[PDB]
Amino acid sequence: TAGKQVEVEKENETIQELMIALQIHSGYTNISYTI
Amino acid sequence: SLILDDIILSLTNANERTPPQALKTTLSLLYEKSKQYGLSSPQLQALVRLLCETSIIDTVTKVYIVENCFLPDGYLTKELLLEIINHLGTPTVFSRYRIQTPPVLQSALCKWLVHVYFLFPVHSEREHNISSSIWLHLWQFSFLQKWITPLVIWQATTPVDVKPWKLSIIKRCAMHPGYRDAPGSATLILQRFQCLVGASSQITESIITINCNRKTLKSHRNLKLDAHFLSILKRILSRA
Amino acid sequence: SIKPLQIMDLKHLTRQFLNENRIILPKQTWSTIQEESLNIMDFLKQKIGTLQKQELVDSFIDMGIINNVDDMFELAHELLPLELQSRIESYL
Amino acid sequence: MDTEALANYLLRQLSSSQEYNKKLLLACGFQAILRKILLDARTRATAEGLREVYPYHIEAATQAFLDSQ
Amino acid sequence: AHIRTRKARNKELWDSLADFLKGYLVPNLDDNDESIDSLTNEVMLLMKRLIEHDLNLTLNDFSSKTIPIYRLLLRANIITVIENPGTKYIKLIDFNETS
Repeated sequence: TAGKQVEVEKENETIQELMIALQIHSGYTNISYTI
Repeated sequence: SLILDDIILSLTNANERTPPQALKTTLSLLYEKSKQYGLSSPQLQALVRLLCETSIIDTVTKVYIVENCFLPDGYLTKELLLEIINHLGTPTVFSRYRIQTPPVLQSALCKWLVHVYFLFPVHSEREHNISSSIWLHLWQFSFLQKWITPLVIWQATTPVDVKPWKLSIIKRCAMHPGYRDAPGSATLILQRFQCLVGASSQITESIITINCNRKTLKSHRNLKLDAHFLSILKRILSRA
Repeated sequence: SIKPLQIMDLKHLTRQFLNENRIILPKQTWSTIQEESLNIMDFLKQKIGTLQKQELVDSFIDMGIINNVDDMFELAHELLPLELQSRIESYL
Repeated sequence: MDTEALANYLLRQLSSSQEYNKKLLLACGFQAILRKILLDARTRATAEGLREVYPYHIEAATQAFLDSQ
Repeated sequence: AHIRTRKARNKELWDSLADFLKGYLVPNLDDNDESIDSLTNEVMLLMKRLIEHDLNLTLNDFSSKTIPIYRLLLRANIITVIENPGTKYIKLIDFNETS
């Protein structure tokens, strides 16, 4: 289904927002912009 | 100019054991030529990281260097905000071995970023999404709120930026005891979301749940911005 | 001497807690909590004036506030700002 | 007033890193008792079927606290 | 034609998350006396549990080895913890919703 490409786009979004929060609140010091 | 690198590269080698009058020379030499040629963005990156990792400069003189010599000669680099970002926060159970940087120095770095907001570089939109959430997360550090909230606000441009999960983060923090100013800073961010996406029931009723005297909000909306610093900066940016 | 603690300060330390439940305090109840904020502070000022490392929260379990130290962190999370939370975490 | 503010308030009427943290722990203890008391109060104000916590509920609950605990 | 760059991006986030766990987050746990891959899998499982919004995930799913993780999510304010049993379920806040 071409609507389940709208689902990987949504887990694409949460992994991204998840890492930012792990990195910041675990004192990571190599925070960048990953593709 | 090239002089501002033997300067900067020297401070890098300084430590305990250096003739402290040798130091004060190099600092004054820094205060001097920074006001003249201004600071080249890669130099500025090397400066800010020594400012956040070395012990051999009084912290209140660190603040002074940010308040009187952080004068960029153009647009800021993205690798520069990452260098600042990677030095903000609190020591955590995964990060106890970390060199952590005095909070006052931290917030002063932020206040400085507010002054040079117009020099921020262009972000790809994926990059803008990231940057928008970092500052919101950072916003929660009680001692960065005063100066983060302008950055989280000014980055709020399209109604894509304002989403529900950012709202509770904000609402949690406003209502949260153990924060003093957060209701002021929070309503602000909210009003900018209101002023941006339009109606949205969630936002408008959040603002109600946070009652602010209508006069802390007027002490929060107006910032003093140190005109002397932007004076010197306009001069630098004019020249080359 | 500022022994009676400000009403507006109470109405802030707790306004989230009240909203998060059912609690509707008129201004009259607010005064009542103020004078009681004294005898409740009165209580533990003689409870243990000894400031101990280990039994500090062990004292707190005895009071029926918590069951363990995990509960104390859940309290830190809801009463302290972010950066103190990371601190207290290592203290436990 | 915030929670750290409440910490120094408490200790000033009575009295280095490890002792700072306990001061904070103590400030959470005050609000923990205090909200136990307001929650006790709400239940006996809802026992009687009322909209609203009335003052007696408060001094009931506060002594209902210091007696048992 | 625009679909296999996002599925491309999707693996490059999964292994980025993985590489960050194996690389930084789990080593700074340093529990299980030295079981960095025995623990990474514990933790990796937990994150895909969170990311896929497994509703069966509860506080008891955290070993006393991995409980800081839980505390880290708690601090970051990016999970909701809710209890008929006296047990407590954990889900990620919603990052995709737009209303």
